[PDB]
Amino acid sequence: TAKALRAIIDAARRTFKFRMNKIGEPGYSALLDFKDFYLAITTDGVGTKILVAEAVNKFDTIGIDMIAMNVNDLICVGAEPVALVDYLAVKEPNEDVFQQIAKGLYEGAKEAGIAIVGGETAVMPDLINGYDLAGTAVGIVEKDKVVTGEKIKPDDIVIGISSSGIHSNGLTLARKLLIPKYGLDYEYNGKKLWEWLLEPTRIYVKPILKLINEVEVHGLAHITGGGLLNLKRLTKYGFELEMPPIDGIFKLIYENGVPLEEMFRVFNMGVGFMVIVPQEEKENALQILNKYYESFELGKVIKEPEKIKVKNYGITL
Amino acid sequence: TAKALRAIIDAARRTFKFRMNKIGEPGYSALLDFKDFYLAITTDGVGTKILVAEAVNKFDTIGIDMIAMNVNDLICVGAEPVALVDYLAVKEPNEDVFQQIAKGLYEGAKEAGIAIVGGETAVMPDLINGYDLAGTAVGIVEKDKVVTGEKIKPDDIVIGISSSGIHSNGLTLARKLLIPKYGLDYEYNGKKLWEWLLEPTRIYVKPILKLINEVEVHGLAHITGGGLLNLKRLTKYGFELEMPPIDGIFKLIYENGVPLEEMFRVFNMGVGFMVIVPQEEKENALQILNKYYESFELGKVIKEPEKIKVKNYGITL
Ligand SMILES: Nc1ncnc2c1ncn2[C@@H]1O[C@H](COP(=O)(O)O)[C@@H](O)[C@H]1O
Ligand SMILES: Nc1ncnc2c1ncn2[C@@H]1O[C@H](COP(=O)(O)O)[C@@H](O)[C@H]1O
Ligand SMILES: [Cl-]
Ligand SMILES: [Cl-]
Ligand SMILES: [Cl-]
Ligand SMILES: [Cl-]
Ligand SMILES: [Zn+2]
Ligand SMILES: [Zn+2]
Ligand SMILES: [Zn+2]
Ligand SMILES: [Zn+2]
Ligand SMILES: [Zn+2]
Ligand SMILES: [Zn+2]
Ligand SMILES: [Zn+2]
Ligand SMILES: [Zn+2]
Ligand SMILES: [Zn+2]
Ligand SMILES: [Zn+2]
Ligand SMILES: [Zn+2]
Ligand SMILES: [Zn+2]
Ligand SMILES: [Zn+2]
Ligand SMILES: [Zn+2]
Ligand SMILES: [Zn+2]
Ligand SMILES: [Zn+2]
Ligand SMILES: [Zn+2]
Ligand SMILES: [Zn+2]
Ligand SMILES: [Zn+2]
Ligand SMILES: [Zn+2]
Repeated sequence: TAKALRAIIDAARRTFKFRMNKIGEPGYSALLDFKDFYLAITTDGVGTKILVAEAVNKFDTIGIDMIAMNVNDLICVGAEPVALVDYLAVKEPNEDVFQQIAKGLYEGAKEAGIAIVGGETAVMPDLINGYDLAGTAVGIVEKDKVVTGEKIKPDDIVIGISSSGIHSNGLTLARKLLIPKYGLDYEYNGKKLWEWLLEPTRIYVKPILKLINEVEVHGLAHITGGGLLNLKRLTKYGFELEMPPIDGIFKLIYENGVPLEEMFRVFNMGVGFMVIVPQEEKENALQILNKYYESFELGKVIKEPEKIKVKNYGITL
Repeated sequence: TAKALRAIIDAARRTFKFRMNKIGEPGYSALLDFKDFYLAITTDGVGTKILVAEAVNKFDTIGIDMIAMNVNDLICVGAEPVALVDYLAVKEPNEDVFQQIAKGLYEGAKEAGIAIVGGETAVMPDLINGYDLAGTAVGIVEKDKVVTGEKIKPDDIVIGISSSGIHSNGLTLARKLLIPKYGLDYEYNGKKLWEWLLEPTRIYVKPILKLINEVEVHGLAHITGGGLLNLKRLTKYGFELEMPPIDGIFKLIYENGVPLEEMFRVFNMGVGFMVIVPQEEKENALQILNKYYESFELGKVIKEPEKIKVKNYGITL
């Protein structure tokens, strides 16, 4: 997958010269230079989570997943999400399924504060054997307000916001590991396996925008595919983290042979979003974020570069 | 398909209020209000043309189709295309196929003058049984420079630019009509059937941008899905057209039972793009456009509203 994909990436980077000294030149998401502001643009699909949706005929939350994966990446550079367009490829245009998908699309756009301004629907029964949903979102951020990670310095404090559902990359691993052994109808800690796998991810637009406007913010990380590795990419300095105790479906996955080291490189492990603020702003940040979702101190940026030290687990990434 | 799709469209329009009195409010493509300019955004996929690409193992032009369908819609409102992101869903990550797709993506971005700034690739063999390519493009247009069609008035002259390949909607009809009877290897007028069906559509960015900057332009129509109906949507006035003679694969399709009336509602019939200019600017416009592709006078806007009169065919749409 990686070898083949690099042909697309390498061709794309060669097109950057076509906007050199032109409006919208490119500089989580791509930033386009519109002189008065950066336009941030990102693309993402739900992945194989729509397979579980199809098995239980529940599509009213998969649109939240698609919007969340897009808008949570936009806000990482400090951009305010503005609009989204979706790509829906289907085997057959089922009226009830489309009505279900539309419900989650509306609810997701509401929480993200965005308009769904267009898209395309492709009925291709010889090309699609089920349902495929993806989307592109655009946001705006002032030039002197981009959150890059350069301001991150040792002694900065890392704050985590609790997560909801599972992302597509980790969901692929959970499906092969848990479904053949337990079945979708297996009840684990009050929730059936398909409910654990179908549960929509969380939209963090509203608390993060309020945080940026009220608190000095140095770093913003969407804990999606890659787990804690999304935190390494922000800064060259290292981290000293005390992750929350393993719980929920992550506990069942860990009990089924996935090592802790790989748990934190694939799953969110209870933290869907991370923010980095100066030491003094801890109480200010925690008070704001907790008005929306449960937020807690995770650790700090340390001088020892690169490595993340998960203290209560003894893990180094 | 239409009944189910309206659930998505109706939900999307209900999200417009989420940007009311906010930056990027929405107002061929959607126009977002960024106060200093409109951001135009559009989405489109190649459709079933990638099925022919898979049959002959030729993918080095399908990326041109995807870019063309996006950027040709952007320029219809007068927007300069700026960037594109693509969505690639595949059964298997074939290294040679990805390298082929990348070649057409580069060439298409070059002709369109855009950067490919991102995207997502989804290897989902249980969801995709082949290859699926789509994309979203963004452009910029000043507020007082949008080409809406309101300036179109009777006696304005319609100019056509010659087309290249077939669009996805008409390609679906051609596939079922011609492949079982003739086979992909059937040679028709110097080109095999798969070559007629796989031939990439034309990118019109460069001539249309030059036209807008040098000539007074009242209307711009991308002749895609819908044929001449894309011209009706520009203005309430009617048209008096002399379309070019039927030729190429369109002639073979017409010989196989599709009536002329439906030919002009589905296929481009030799004109991929149309422009509407004041009567006086005919020679000015034709001289500019012909530096790029073959361009010719088609007719004029008339007082008798709505109806298009194809004079050399006796067709009314
Ligand atoms: N899946 C979708 N979500 C939102 N809008 C759509 C979708 N598919 C089509 N549209 C809109 O439908 C209109 C024309 O549909 P079509 O040209 O058939 O794709 C345009 O305004 C599109 O943006
Ligand atoms: N099909 C694609 N075309 C262009 N860029 C892509 C594509 N897929 C992934 N990328 C880029 O690859 C980087 C990360 O890949 P991933 O997070 O695995 O999607 C981002 O810069 C994406 O924009
Ligand atoms: Cl997400
Ligand atoms: Cl996850
Ligand atoms: Cl096109
Ligand atoms: Cl066509
Ligand atoms: Zn530059
Ligand atoms: Zn993804
Ligand atoms: Zn993402
Ligand atoms: Zn019905
Ligand atoms: Zn400022
Ligand atoms: Zn600071
Ligand atoms: Zn997430
Ligand atoms: Zn102080
Ligand atoms: Zn303070
Ligand atoms: Zn206090
Ligand atoms: Zn308004
Ligand atoms: Zn289409
Ligand atoms: Zn189009
Ligand atoms: Zn190889
Ligand atoms: Zn002006
Ligand atoms: Zn004028
Ligand atoms: Zn076209
Ligand atoms: Zn004059
Ligand atoms: Zn003149
Ligand atoms: Zn002359």
